[PDB]
Amino acid sequence: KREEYLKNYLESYLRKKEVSLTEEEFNVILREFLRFAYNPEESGQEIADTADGSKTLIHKTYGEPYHSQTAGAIRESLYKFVRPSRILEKAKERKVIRILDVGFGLGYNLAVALKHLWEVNPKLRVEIISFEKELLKEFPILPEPYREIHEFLLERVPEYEGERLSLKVLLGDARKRIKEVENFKADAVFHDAFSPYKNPELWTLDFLSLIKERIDEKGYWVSYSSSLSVRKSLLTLGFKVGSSREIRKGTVASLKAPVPPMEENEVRKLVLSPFAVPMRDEKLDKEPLEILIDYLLKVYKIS
Ligand SMILES: C[S@@+](CC[C@H](N)C(=O)[O-])C[C@H]1O[C@@H](n2cnc3c(N)ncnc32)[C@H](O)[C@@H]1O
Repeated sequence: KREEYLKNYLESYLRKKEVSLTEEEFNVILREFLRFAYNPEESGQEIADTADGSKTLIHKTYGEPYHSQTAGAIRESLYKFVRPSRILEKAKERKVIRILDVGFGLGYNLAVALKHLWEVNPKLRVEIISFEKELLKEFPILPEPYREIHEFLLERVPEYEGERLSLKVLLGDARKRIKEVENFKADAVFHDAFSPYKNPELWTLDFLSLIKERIDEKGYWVSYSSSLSVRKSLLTLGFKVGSSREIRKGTVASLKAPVPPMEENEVRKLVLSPFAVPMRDEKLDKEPLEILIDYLLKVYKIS
């Protein structure tokens, strides 16, 4: 049972950590940990419908869709990650576009981007590096008009070099694999992990920093997420942080390019909230549950 496992885990971690808290403090951390954590006992994926008619899977461990059912998967790729990134604009002028892709998933963002990028300029050479700890063998295929392009990408996984296209999806943990990427400054980072409470390793200040080294200054970092913790971390690293919407808003970041701007209530929350904390993996070797626990401890000023 998840509850049982999680409580043990927490109790166990606190002892290792040698933290001291009140009972009230303990109760509260546990209550939130139980509510925000994922399902470590589960694994596998389940097929599901999406509003725009594309398919997605639900990941049983994370308890989340690869893509938002409410938006539709193509629509999310397009409006949360492709457009806001601005690669399509850059494309007409440019001869190369580089994308850093965080979480290969079913390959939707990449496929959606490539269709547009190529429509805009057929001759563009595209460099993609992606990170995927759990590559799949069966993928739901995108409906037309993205089916051709999707299958084309899938054929080329995981390593491909071509006139137009360079692809590397590096299997394993991104935290490990990222250090290998050198001499790459991305035009776009598509940061598409499962949600931060769910998938904590990929949203720490520490990981984001590694991402930072790999982004062109005028490049854009995009995610569906508007997590306060994530935004606060981006600000810490020097990004300009902004919002994208197709109501739930996303985040757009750049070190030096312009970003659309958040809105008054967004700023307020960011200033006001207890939850506007970074999240922390300093060695980058931490267990995901742990990263979450550490966060709750900070948030609740047990620390
Ligand atoms: C939101 S999904 C991917 C959706 C995908 N971007 C798409 O466009 O179709 C999250 C992906 O991140 C991967 N992931 C989660 N944690 C990871 C880690 N530490 N390292 C690498 N990949 C991870 C998951 O296995 C999953 O493939």
